[PDB]
Amino acid sequence: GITGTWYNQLGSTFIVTAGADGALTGTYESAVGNAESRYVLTGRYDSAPATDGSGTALGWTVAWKNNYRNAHSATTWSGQYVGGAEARINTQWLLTSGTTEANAWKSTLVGHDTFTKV
Amino acid sequence: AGITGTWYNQLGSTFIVTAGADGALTGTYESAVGNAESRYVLTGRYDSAPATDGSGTALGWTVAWKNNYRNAHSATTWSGQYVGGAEARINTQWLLTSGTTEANAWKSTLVGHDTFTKVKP
Amino acid sequence: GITGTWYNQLGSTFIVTAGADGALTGTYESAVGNAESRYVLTGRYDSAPATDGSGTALGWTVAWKNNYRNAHSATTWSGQYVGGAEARINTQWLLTSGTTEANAWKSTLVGHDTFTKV
Amino acid sequence: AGITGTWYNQLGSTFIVTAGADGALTGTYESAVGNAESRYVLTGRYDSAPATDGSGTALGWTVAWKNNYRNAHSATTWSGQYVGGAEARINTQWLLTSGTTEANAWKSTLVGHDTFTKVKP
Ligand SMILES: O=C(O)CCC[C@@H]1SC[C@@H]2NC(=O)N[C@@H]21
Ligand SMILES: O=C(O)CCC[C@@H]1SC[C@@H]2NC(=O)N[C@@H]21
Ligand SMILES: O=C(O)CCC[C@@H]1SC[C@@H]2NC(=O)N[C@@H]21
Ligand SMILES: O=C(O)CCC[C@@H]1SC[C@@H]2NC(=O)N[C@@H]21
Repeated sequence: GITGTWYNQLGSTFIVTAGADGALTGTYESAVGNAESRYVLTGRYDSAPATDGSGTALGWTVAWKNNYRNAHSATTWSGQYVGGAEARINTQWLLTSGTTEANAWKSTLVGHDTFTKV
Repeated sequence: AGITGTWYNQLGSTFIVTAGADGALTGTYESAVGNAESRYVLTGRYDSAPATDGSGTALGWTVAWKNNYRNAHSATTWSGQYVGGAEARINTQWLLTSGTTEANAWKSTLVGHDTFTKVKP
Repeated sequence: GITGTWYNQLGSTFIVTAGADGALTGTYESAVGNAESRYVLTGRYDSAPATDGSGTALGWTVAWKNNYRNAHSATTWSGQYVGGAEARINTQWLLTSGTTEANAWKSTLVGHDTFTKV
Repeated sequence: AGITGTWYNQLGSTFIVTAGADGALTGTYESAVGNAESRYVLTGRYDSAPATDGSGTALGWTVAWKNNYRNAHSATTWSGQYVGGAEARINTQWLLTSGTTEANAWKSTLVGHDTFTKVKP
């Protein structure tokens, strides 16, 4: 279910492969920010979720550096997968930028992305 | 190189990591607190080409709390930066999400911050 | 514009009064959690926003204690007001619970609420 | 009572506050960093009836960065707890939102954490 191509409210493209062992692998393409084309991503997820109606926790990282640019920063998405007729992945993220110790106080942005397969 | 090694945070948790030349991070994490025991696999990414100034190196990693002994049905992601030198440090802020029913979703995510100190290998 | 009765995706009721000086005052009633009836709230907002198309930053707090219960915790909402045909207040919150120093690591929840007048 | 007084965080910022018996917090804040100068009004709320155990006192306050000298078109909210005793502390986590256009909304909110130390009044 998790495996596939997903899109968030901003129009970004998330392409993941979920291994049976609990690994997440794929590429991420952002529709906004100091970025172009695809970026490697790696993460983990609960490969044995609860039997009740709970979602399956997951999380991945993306360092914003590839062959075209280096924004000198990383983003981590933490959230949960909810299956069904209209599957979705609701997350919250932390975008940290490399900074001098003097600007460390304003180095981390926080947001929330919702991904669907549409 | 700098990032690679054994680190510990203020909680007494252990962070063993290796930085690949492609910007990949792999290793194991051991939490001193929470519903967890033994080692859990971790995977992340970092800026393999930081600015040559006094800036830190942005990085991040995830850890799904499930191994061959326990499953907490949750995942934590650490987002922060590495700061080298004599006293190398990794200052991070994290998000720990628990799997929940639709009704309890609003209280599924905890937020915190850990500071890691590296041990002379 | 900010003044009025708002509702979030959870069904909670937010009733605010925005003073000309930049003060926020009102009551908050949550549809979920260890809470019942109304709770006092106080906050601040930019009473002189930018002339471009920017939203107006705002933020308020609610200690979860009233005549009926005391959940021993506080919530702060930080976000921005966007006027127009369909006004809304998009926010992100931090819910801190009073805890022993040993549980301090898991004392703060983080989320995001969207309020509309519907 | 405990909370009331002058406090400072690791950045060198000043936090003057008074705790009302109704659970209200009022005072002024002075930031050591950012687009700010002089004092800004603050308002918050706290648990005026904490648990008699070793628990902390939950509290929170907002500060819109606008006074008679500057307007940064932003607001910060601090959420945390007070911990009394010999060395009283206020450990918090904050959210600073900037007013932005619809297009830049995604990068409107910064997240951090401040620790406040009280000064013997
Ligand atoms: O400036 C950069 O480094 C690019 C930031 C991209 C960010 S990550 C969180 C948000 N979600 C998304 O799909 N794109 C933006
Ligand atoms: O899932 C659980 O119950 C274990 C949570 C462990 C958490 S992750 C953030 C925090 N840092 C750490 O070293 N340990 C705790
Ligand atoms: O258990 C409690 O203290 C009540 C928590 C209520 C929380 S505040 C963030 C979320 N938004 C809302 O409208 N209700 C919930
Ligand atoms: O709006 C601005 O540019 C000023 C931001 C000041 C921020 S609020 C969180 C942080 N703590 C503090 O004492 N100062 C900074």
